Amino acid sequence: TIEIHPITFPPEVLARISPELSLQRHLSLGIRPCLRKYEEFRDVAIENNTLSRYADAGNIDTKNNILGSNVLKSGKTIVITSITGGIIEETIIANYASVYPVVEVERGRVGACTDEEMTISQKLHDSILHSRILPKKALKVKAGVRSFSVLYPKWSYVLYAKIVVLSRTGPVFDLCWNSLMYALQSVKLPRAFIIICDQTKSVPLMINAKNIAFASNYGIVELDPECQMDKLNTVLIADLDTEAEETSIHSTISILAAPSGNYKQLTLVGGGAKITPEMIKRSLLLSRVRADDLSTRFN
Amino acid sequence: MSLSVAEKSYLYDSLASTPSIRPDGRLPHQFRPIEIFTDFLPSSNGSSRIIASDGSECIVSIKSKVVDHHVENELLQVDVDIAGQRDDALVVETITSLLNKVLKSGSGVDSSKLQLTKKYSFKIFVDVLVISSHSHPVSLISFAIYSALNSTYLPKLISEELPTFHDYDMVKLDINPPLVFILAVVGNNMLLDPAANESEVANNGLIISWSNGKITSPIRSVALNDSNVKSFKPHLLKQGLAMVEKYAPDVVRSLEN
Amino acid sequence: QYNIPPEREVLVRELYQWRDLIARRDDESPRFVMPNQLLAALVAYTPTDVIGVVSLTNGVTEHVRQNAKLLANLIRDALRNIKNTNEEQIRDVMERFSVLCNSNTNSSILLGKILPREEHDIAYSKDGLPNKVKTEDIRIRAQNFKSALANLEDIIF
Amino acid sequence: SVQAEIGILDHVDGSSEFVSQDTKVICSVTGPIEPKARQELPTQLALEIIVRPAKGVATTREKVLEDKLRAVLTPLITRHCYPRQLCQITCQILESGEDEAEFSLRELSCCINAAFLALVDAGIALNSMCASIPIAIIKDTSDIIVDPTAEQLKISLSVHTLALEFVNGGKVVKNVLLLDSNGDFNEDQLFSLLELGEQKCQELVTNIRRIIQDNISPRLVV
Amino acid sequence: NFQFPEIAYPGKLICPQYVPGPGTKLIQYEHNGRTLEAITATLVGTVRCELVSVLPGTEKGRKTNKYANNDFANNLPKEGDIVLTRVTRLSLQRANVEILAVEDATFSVSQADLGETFRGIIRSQDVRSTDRDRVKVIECFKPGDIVRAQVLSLGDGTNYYLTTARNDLGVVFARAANGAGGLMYATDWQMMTSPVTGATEKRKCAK
Amino acid sequence: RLLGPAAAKPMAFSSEQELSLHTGFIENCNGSALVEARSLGHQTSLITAVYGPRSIRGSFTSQGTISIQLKNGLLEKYNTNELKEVSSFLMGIFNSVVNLSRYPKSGIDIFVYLTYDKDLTSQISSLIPHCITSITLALADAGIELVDMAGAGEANGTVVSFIKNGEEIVGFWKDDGDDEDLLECLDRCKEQYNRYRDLMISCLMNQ
Amino acid sequence: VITITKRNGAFQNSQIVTPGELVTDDPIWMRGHGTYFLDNMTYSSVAGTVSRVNRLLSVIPLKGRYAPETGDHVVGRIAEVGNKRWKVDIGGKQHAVLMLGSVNLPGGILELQMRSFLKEGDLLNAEVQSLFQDGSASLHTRSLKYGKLRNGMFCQVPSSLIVRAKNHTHNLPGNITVVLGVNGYIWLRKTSQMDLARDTPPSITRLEEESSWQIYSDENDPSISNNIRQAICRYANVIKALAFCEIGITQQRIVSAYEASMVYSNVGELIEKNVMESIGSDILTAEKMRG
Repeated sequence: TIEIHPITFPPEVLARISPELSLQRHLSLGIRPCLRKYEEFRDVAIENNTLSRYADAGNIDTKNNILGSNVLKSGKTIVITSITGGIIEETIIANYASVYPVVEVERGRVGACTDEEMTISQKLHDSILHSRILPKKALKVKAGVRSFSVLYPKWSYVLYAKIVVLSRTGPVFDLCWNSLMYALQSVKLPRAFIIICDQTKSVPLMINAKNIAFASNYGIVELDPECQMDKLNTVLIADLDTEAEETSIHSTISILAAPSGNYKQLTLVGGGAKITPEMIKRSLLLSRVRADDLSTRFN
Repeated sequence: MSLSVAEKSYLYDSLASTPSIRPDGRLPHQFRPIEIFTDFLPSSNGSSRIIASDGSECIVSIKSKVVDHHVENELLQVDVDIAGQRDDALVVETITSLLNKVLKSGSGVDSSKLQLTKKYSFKIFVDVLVISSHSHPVSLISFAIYSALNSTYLPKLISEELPTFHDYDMVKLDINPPLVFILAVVGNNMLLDPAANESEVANNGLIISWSNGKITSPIRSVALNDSNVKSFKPHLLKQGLAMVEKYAPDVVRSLEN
Repeated sequence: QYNIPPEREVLVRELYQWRDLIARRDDESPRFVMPNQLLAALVAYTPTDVIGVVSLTNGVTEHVRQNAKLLANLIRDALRNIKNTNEEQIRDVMERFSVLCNSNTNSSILLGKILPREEHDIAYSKDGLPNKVKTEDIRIRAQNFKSALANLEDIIF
Repeated sequence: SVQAEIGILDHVDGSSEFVSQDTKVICSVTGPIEPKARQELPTQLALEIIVRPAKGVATTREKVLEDKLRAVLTPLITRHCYPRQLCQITCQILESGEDEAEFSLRELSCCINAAFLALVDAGIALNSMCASIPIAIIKDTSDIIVDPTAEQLKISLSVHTLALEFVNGGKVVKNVLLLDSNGDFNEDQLFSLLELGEQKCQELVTNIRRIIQDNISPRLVV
Repeated sequence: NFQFPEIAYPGKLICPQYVPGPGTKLIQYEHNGRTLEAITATLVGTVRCELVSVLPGTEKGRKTNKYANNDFANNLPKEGDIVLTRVTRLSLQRANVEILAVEDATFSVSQADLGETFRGIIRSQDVRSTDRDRVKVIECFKPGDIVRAQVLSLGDGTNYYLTTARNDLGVVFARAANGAGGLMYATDWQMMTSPVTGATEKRKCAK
Repeated sequence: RLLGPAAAKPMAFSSEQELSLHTGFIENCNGSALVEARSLGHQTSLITAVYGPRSIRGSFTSQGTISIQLKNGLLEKYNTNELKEVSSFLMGIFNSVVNLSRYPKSGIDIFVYLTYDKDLTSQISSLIPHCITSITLALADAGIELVDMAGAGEANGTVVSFIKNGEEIVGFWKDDGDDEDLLECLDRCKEQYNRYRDLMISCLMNQ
Repeated sequence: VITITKRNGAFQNSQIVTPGELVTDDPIWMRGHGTYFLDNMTYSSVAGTVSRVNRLLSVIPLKGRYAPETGDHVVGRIAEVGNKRWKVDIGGKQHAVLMLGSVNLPGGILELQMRSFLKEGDLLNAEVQSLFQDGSASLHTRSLKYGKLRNGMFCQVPSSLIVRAKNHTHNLPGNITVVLGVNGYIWLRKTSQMDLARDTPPSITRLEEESSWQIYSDENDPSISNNIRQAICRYANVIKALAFCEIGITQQRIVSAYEASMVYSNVGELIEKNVMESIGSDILTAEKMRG
């Protein structure tokens, strides 16, 4: 009936003139534009207690304020998570606290905080409080009095956070969360006497290790017969990256998986393809293994 | 400023020659006539208004506050505000950070000349207001704060308790205020105090600070224009630097009068 | 106005000035003796013969008909005129270049070992263990995609 | 039982007011109208989603509230039939009905319903219908309950805000629009509430259809 | 004509006066003698002789195209170059586009969306080859279509002047209903049709 | 941006110069770098990114426009007034090194992130020679033309940047220090400029 | 040496009408500039003197800018390049427009590359052709005498200090040519080939002049005399000196103040305020009280 040859283009300009077309051509071969298969992730490399004052347990820093750090890198993205410390004087979810992050994604622009920088800062605060990581009983201060000679047996700790994402290539909501969970386990609360903090003495933070979790995003892509037919078949892509996937994929699943088959947060947006219960169970099981490898990656 | 490329090549060729012909004909060691008014703000301890030949006008006010010097680091804070420019502008914070170094408490000005009790001391607030400007005003503000500090009067101390001051008598502020000069290099000639058209076609600029009859620490070499930016021979760095050592006493003799 | 080649400017100059002299001679408007429509037609057809001016397809005026032999002789004068003008110490400065040329490792301190790390993709097995893929595995998939991209030359239904 | 009124504002194309328990949200839809330079889309319709809290200025808490509401309405509107156009969708939360600092699920559930209603009154091309409900579990009985009150949230372990999409007379569920959850849950409880949330939203659109018919029908041929 | 080292760094002298080119500049140096006009490389790469020019990147970086975003930013679309654009705005007498690539075949990806990207304008007088005075741009292009148009005069006050008055120029990639349909293919000279959806839309095809 | 409650108070506690050079590892910009210096009781670790060249819409300048910005990292947060002061000094230097006439009607944006500045015992004087060597590596990675390499050194507050094997000075910066220390401070940075100059080329030629 | 004037104690050192007062109640008058009619009575809108020329009643304000009139020889620099028109900065209340058809193009009838030979900031001289409804001036460069200025230096004087004469430009001794504009934009350049050969010394239907881009080139004259450049610097000071003493600028007063500068024999001593009041007084007293 019809026979017309199409127009060919090199793979370099295929992703520029149409990210949707370049994304469909990769899925016909079982590959992604990130040179990865369907359920393939990215390796990570972290460095805890590297930028903190307590980096060397024997030779403490003379002038430093950071309590803990974590330089996370997944693929070509770079995440730096430092944590500063404060203190406030005081006179079921209400028994827990959270963090105050300042996400600053560097994309080469100037101005106030981007809509992306302000959405990650609040989603991190909302996930820490609901997952129950920092109980309010762990923020209390056993404040003594020095006369020097300091002694130990109302004040409460205030913990800040500043995350600087570099070389962004996709949704970095999952990278900041995983980097924060690593940087949380490395901070130490300095002792305080009567209020002044101690120069060398520190106390490890009481983190609820039962409810710790890690992040992992997924995507549901709907194919098409015009790129290598009643109905069709949809595939699941793990860990979205590159401008091609983030723009075309309009159906994602980001979840926080904890050990012992527990979950802390789930977002189920089904704008693009239809999200069947098949891919719901697959994303949940694919995240439990992701949280087990991250929690047992270096520690 | 904004000129045409036709006249930019004319001023470039006339200032880079061996005679070093200046636009207005002044010698490389000469200056332009300046009017300076002092003591006109009763609500402030010191005050000065300076008017340049090209129309640049700047006002400086000086306030004082008793503060514990054992907990107050810097005792000389300079607040610069340029009309028509934002407070967070790039050209405003640079001079704000540069003047804080030429008038640093302890370096540019010794803190012993404004101490009271062994615990408390006077903090000098230098408020700068630039009404109009056509070139780099760091050299004009230095001339304004100079006449303002030398015309400043602070209350006399009466004498560990809280200090008390006299009602009528007020002591004079005996402080040696550093001076800032601007030098522009055109190819191989040095120009002391450039103009709006001289600094627009120049190759590079020099900022020298003068205090206590000598060249003090805070000096710079910022470019005066982004068009013609050229590197200079080190022999030009010491030429203009030693050139101000000969004519700056003639500036202070005419300024401290 | 009528898109006349600039090479024929010497022709329209002779006709415009002749149109003006005749208009002044008989006290007529220049368009009465020759409108702009007829002017562009005479410079395009270039009627060399006495008949080409009077038997024109668009029509002529009274002054053009009475002066048909004169105008047909002017274009012949301009045609032979527009055709008449168309025919008518290194080595002393090279050694200075070579004598001036005679005037001429820590892996990491803190973050130099984490940032310059190249891409590393991993795969999850059935039990749940990481499986790193080699840089050659992703290279096989790269050329396999570019070769299969320019091999589409037919579309069926 | 929830209350809802359509067409309450006089200077917007479409207005709505969704009331559930104690949460009250008034929405306003205006479009298609001329967009700005940075807003216009070459092919489809642009959306300007803005939500505002009851107390204080619009902080970063409401910024994630706009981004989640944006993901619910974007696939619901046929954007391609309004090229180079804009639609302003402003949600004003009169009463929170919960704790603003500790929770933010009931306001998202009311902003979704209020925005959909105002999109119907304004006459914008909608591919389907929408319904959103809040879901939480009490730590005592550990069972799933819909629209929990303010006192039931402080004792909850995990909260949920399920948004669905209904077609064919408000019966067939085309796709799950939004399911935002935060707390402590597992896979067994996920489908335990997802199945219960699908039948509670089915009676919601059935109640929404009855409301949006008692007010649009008198304005037409009547 | 090649005694110089292979690679070159910013500041390495090349050869005396030879003529300059891409990656060089006549800088007069002084070595206790008269100022000699020395051609100095100002790029990281290999030097090439024809005309002296210093091309950036290594031979592996040119074949692998490691300087993708660096190649398009350095090579601006000159006169007569044929480019690939994307329709952004449709006016009654013109069609604003956005330059996405350029060839010398091989291309170069543009800047990654946000503004500050090269844009052009296809005038109605240069849309078709026949009947250049009366055309209907609404029947020729739609927003979101990839159009292959050759540049013309460079009055680049803001946009570029393009043309499609040929057979190999026009819409090379489009979709039904401005991206809401299926991928369409160019059949006739002014008729585009999608196989699956079966719908037809009038374009300015290029085959 | 949360910042937490305003009722909280911050914590209050009562020869040889190692160098590390890197480049790339950034996909947003065209060219980047990373310099690290650990000597005596002070460490420096800053990242530089060059987002350019970007064509400016509606511009008609004869040459390029450089935009350098220093941003506070996470340790030893300087005052914002002094950050832009060094930036204006950095622009005054690179406006004579970068080939501005090659990129008309376009600007170049520089982003230097002083991530980890640490002291172990004006403090910004020691960081200036490390920022200059990080931008030159990033500008060369972005395919931008620079007239010879640019470096600097420290000599008790005095910071002097040289060029052309130290033959001509491009910039001069001095704070604190002493008096009459000029020729010795120049030669202390002249030999230090050459130490940073050839080390940048050794890192930019590796693979 | 520096001359610094100092003070201390203080911040600094016909019929006159004010805005809002009644100037006349006679309706038999023509309301002019600086005047608003109201209730059959005439009031003044500015502060100045009353002028009664014929039946035209107007008020001449004290500080008045340049009023562009038809047929004025002015000097201005290009502010911006628009669609086939260039806004030129003449110094008035608005920007004067310069249509593309008001200048001599070398190509002619044969091309939107207008910025090639005339960009922003370029200085030139022209004549006011007409005016707009809002008062904006329209310039034209349809003469060989009007062209792009070069081989000199630009200066500015108040507009109310330029006297209108026959020849707008004058040739001065020392191979210097002055260009006096009524707007206050003076151009001091070396004498060119045009200002030297013209300022000092029936079958014809006219023809069109063939002018190339030789007058639009930014390339200045290569070899300018060192003795001539020092004369231009001596002219720029005496012009700003007479403007400092509110003295009308004419060709006879420019060369008169030039001889007074030879007494000091240096081009640097003229920027002082004391020498300006003396040279300015040497002209008002030795010329107006002698002729």
